[PDB]
Amino acid sequence: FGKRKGEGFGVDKREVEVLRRAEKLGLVTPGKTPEEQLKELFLQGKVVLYDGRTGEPIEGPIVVGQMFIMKLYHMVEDKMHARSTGPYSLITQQPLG
Amino acid sequence: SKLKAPVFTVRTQGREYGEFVLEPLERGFGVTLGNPLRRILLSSIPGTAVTSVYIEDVLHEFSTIPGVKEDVVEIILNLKELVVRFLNPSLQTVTLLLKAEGPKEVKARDFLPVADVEIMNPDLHIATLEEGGRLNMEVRVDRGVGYVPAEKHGIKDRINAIPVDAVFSPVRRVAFQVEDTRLGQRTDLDKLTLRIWTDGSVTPLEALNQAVEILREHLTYFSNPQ
Amino acid sequence: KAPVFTVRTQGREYGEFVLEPLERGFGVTLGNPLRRILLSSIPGTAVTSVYIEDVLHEFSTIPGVKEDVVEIILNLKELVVRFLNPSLQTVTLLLKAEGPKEVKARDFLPVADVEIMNPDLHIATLEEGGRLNMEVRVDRGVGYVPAEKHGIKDRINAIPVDAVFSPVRRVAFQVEDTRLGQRTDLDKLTLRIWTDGSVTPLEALNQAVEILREHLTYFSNP
Amino acid sequence: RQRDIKDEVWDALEEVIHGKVVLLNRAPTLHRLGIQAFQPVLVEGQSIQLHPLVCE
Amino acid sequence: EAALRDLDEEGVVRIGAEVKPGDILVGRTSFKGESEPTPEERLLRSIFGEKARDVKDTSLRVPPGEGGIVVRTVRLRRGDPGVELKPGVREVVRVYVAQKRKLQVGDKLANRHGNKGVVAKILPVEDMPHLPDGTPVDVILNPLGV
Amino acid sequence: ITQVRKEKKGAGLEFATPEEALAAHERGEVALNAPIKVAGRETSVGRLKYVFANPDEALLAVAHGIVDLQDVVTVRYMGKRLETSPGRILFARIVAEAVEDEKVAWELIQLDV
Amino acid sequence: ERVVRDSLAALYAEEDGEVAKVDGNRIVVRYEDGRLVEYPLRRFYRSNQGTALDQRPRVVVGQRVRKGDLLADGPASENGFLALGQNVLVAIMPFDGY
Amino acid sequence: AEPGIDKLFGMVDSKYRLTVVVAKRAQQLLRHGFKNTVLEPEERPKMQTLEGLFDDPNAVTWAMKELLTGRLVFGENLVPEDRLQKEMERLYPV
DNA sequence: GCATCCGTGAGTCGAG
Ligand SMILES: [Mg+2]
Repeated sequence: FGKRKGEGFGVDKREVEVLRRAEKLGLVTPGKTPEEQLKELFLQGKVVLYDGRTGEPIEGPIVVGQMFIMKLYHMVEDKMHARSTGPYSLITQQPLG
Repeated sequence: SKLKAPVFTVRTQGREYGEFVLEPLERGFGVTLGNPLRRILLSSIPGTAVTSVYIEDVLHEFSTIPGVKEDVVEIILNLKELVVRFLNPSLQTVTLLLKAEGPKEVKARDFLPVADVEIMNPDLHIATLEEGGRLNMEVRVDRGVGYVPAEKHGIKDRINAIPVDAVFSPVRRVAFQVEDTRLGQRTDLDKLTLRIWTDGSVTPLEALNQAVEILREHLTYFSNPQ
Repeated sequence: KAPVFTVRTQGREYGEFVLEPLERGFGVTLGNPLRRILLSSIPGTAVTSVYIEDVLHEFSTIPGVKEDVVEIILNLKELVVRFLNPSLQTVTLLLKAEGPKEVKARDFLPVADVEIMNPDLHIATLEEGGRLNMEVRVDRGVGYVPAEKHGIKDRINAIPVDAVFSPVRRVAFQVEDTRLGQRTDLDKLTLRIWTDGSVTPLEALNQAVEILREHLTYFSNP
Repeated sequence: RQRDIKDEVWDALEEVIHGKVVLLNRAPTLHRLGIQAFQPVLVEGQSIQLHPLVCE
Repeated sequence: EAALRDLDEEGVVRIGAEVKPGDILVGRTSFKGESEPTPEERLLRSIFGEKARDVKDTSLRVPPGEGGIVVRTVRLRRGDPGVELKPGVREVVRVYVAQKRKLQVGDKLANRHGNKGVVAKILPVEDMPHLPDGTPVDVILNPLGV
Repeated sequence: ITQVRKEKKGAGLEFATPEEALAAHERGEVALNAPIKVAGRETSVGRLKYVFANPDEALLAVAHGIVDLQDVVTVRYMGKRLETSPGRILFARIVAEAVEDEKVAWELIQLDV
Repeated sequence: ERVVRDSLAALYAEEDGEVAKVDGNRIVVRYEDGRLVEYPLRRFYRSNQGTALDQRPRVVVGQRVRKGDLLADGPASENGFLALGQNVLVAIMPFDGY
Repeated sequence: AEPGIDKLFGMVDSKYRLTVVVAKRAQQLLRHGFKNTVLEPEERPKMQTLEGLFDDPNAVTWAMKELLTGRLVFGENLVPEDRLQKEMERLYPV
């Protein structure tokens, strides 16, 4: 937030609405300043988040952060399969597996 | 009661960044104008990207060059970061040549200079070379839109050319602030600020203008009912 | 290619508008702004304030009339008024009647260039000896302004009314995926608009798109 | 040959499956609702799309 | 020639070649068995004047849904230095094919806490929820999982 | 969307006149959704302050942020004057439009929960 | 880190020394002993599961390295730390049922 | 759901009888090339192509649509199989 | 009438 303040920007109109709903949720202390409240939410790991489709915010403050995530060995590329007709089995004449 | 055309302010730092203010605007127009532009900016703004690469003595991306520290994979990954501006708008394709060797750290500035082509980040590290290490390549650069994966375009100038993923969009980031404003009689007016970062190939401003043109052009499509 | 605009209409009060194909994402890019605009900046007429002779406030109950003041002001909110004079910014409508009669919007004294779209709108039921004398202010405005926000009074004992300006009663939009040849990512925009009849869904839309286009010209000169 | 496949092929395939349904099955098939019929919608990509309401 | 294009002189696909389903990796001919040409085969063969070849096509092709760039070949023949193949085996060829796999729908992701899930939708950056400074999120995890 | 707010600022104060209640609210004495007694009966500031002719108006109000979907209010629907949230109205509408039968739709839903 | 260590994936320096050569294919190091050791790097080698095992040089020519210093990274390690996934910016919220 | 499914179930004493009737009818349509249909030109099930709207190829869709009209008669022992097949081959040759 | 022996069972699909 500090950088933002220095860059010459104040609380966005939307951050105010989210802060409203927030103090309605008992998340921030009423009467405290917008910056103080946004910080109060940040300490809870929540941030004001903007829906990229609308531009409107998410009604509540939301948990955002860095998570470590792995791509596991199971990929559709390996697993996707289909068959019309194909190899049958010696004795049973039923399709192979 | 009817509002009148707002003041349009422009604050620029070089070709990289811009801030664009519009005030005042009727309540709600902060995002009504802000968002569709952000979307268009992030998506539909034409730029330039490296489409293909040809390394002398390299058959495919999974190769490795003697004398060079970087595998062809990492090299391509670096060329992916090359931002090249075309001065002449009639020009839709370029081929940069780079021939280097000996104990040097190659950068984007080591490309043989071409007319009407400016490398916005000549400081960009490309490959680290060693004694006897020779790196000689031809990298093709195209103008295009959005994100087109190597698999899609499959662009090869020659037999051993390696198609590269093209992130065309010159726009790195877009934000917009909507702040409170008044004309004293009216409260709840909102001022809009579009903060726009770029690679430098096009300019936050140029970007913006292209975005608006795209949007209005789209509004045109509502012309002929049926 | 050039997207194809398509229209389905029911009277003057409802419309569906389809635009396809659009590049990926553009469905909501167009859809959202137009909706915000269509719900706020479309020019219409509302009832801003009301004075009832004997009545002193909103929650008072009229003797000889069934519906309490509140119900009455609500019915008023439902009054659809059309200014034929492009320059007309407001009007006062007077209505007086009595005895065993049910008062309808047509009983408002004819005024200047003014259309009452819903003449059959019920206002109040009056019994024997029941008297109704009232003046209601109709203003040209946009969007929705709660009573306490405009706070207009012609005279004392007038009660201010929540102002439903927007002739657009509802807007819904839906974007769904569309295939054009090899392209499966395309956007198809469906836009549904409900109007009170004063403007037309198509009219409303065009006014909206226009507002937007004009707003796009603001990025002209620093 | 996968490279020999034109787009009119796909368009034809869209014509082929029209109106038709296919069976989806997940194991264990505990009750008869472990198999259900759906009219398929051809999609790019390699995974099958399943309706949220039938997951249960 | 379209089918044989990327095959070197010996019949093995050339290093660097991009191969897709159906493509030939290593060409191979087998000797046709005891042949019972059907009367139809005889009338047909007669109509075109061509002769039925001695050898069937048994070449190794890329299986359905597989493929990539040819990064390696190995070739071992009977009676060349240092190599001996199981009895009866004349030669053995190995083709190593590589692929650079991007993340896609159906692929599986997890974290170290047991949260695992398949990728259901890849959203264009402008639809991604984002911070006031315009930085979009990378991943969206449903809280109902916790 | 179908849940309703319960705020404690009001804390069950009693009033003779609704106007008193509203002024109090605007002073920040009483919260919008608080259970309060006016005249005799138990009511809320929002229901009095906001009385909507039709659901379309309630929702137009929500659109403009005059109220939230979970604020309790007064809406006139199908001839009756209801005390509910715009949200619950919206739900009833969803069902209604979905089954293209409004009267049945109204029967099925439990609106008060 | 110790995991990348005990499983031989990353390549390390035997004794205090100085990097002589650095290539995509190999790393040559001159130690205190004066002896010149050459370390070949495994490059794009396939594994039982088909995942690529390759090492990449993590040092530069003329660099001073102590005994036990990292000369190369295994598959899935970053500067000698085990790297199984990526760090992404994540938001915990429902999203349109996707 | 299938259009008018509830009505279709309404028409029969057993859902499986519905299924049989529909399947058989579809077989008839296929066999005689749809030219035996009880649907009029404006009721003909349609299909979207690049070219335009063409007859829906799907005979079961047709069959159910026809069933909705009531133009079709079903039951057991209506007519000997010989007579049926042959009269249909006379009325709509293949 | 109870002890005790033998014989027969003990999820599905997938990959491999
Ligand atoms: Mg009020």
